[PDB]
Amino acid sequence: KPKDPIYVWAAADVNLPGTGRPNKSKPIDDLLAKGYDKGQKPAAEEFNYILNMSSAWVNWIVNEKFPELEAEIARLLAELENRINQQLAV
Amino acid sequence: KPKDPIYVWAAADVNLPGTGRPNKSKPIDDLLAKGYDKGQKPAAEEFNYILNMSSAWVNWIVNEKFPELEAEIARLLAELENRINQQLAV
Amino acid sequence: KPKDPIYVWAAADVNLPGTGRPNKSKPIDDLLAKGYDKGQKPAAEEFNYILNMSSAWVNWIVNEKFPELEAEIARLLAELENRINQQLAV
Repeated sequence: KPKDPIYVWAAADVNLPGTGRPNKSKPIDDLLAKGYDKGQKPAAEEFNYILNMSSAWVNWIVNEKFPELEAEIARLLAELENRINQQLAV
Repeated sequence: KPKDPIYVWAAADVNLPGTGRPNKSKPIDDLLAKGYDKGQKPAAEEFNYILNMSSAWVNWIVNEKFPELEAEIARLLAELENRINQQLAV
Repeated sequence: KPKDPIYVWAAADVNLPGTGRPNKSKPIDDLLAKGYDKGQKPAAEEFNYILNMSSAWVNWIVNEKFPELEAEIARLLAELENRINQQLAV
């Protein structure tokens, strides 16, 4: 298992001092469809955005989705048992 | 939760005029184990391949495995309840 | 489903051949909150560390966490069915 907590990249949403523009931006769809080439060069915004999206979704999967799915699993069984046992007592 | 739909990097596979090669190529396992070092500058194919990996698999997890899993658990609970219902009916 | 058998990037933990420092290092939270700015010089250490984190956390979820949850669901359903079966037999 992974040994360390999962940090987000460029978590904050602020204007960078060097640029004065938001630290993250969506890459243009055309670039997503194909990616970089020899001559083409990466921009800071897209670079930060990709890693930020990856880390944020990893958080949402690990620390959010599984815990609540487990809680729902337990709750479903508890409610089913209650419903059945009511009739059984009847 | 994050407010952007998961976009798979380099989803399409095509030849790039700059390289003439497929947009994604598998890094040699030596590099996978090792990684980069100062002075190295990545080849576009490996970069695209890695990002496509990390994005496509998160997309799969979010949009295929879970929507399947909640439906499956719900159906399992419903079928167990149904069976107990036929058992009670008599 | 993705065709890629995901692999861990920089899975080996050794010092760099040209630099005595390790091949991976956690970026300072200062950078994690902001992201690379104009004119910054990315180091292979941070790139390798983040890719390692992402890849390891993806494959852990894919290969371990889901089979565990499925086995737990199956066992819970079987035991729950058995309880009511026994009680209705009584």
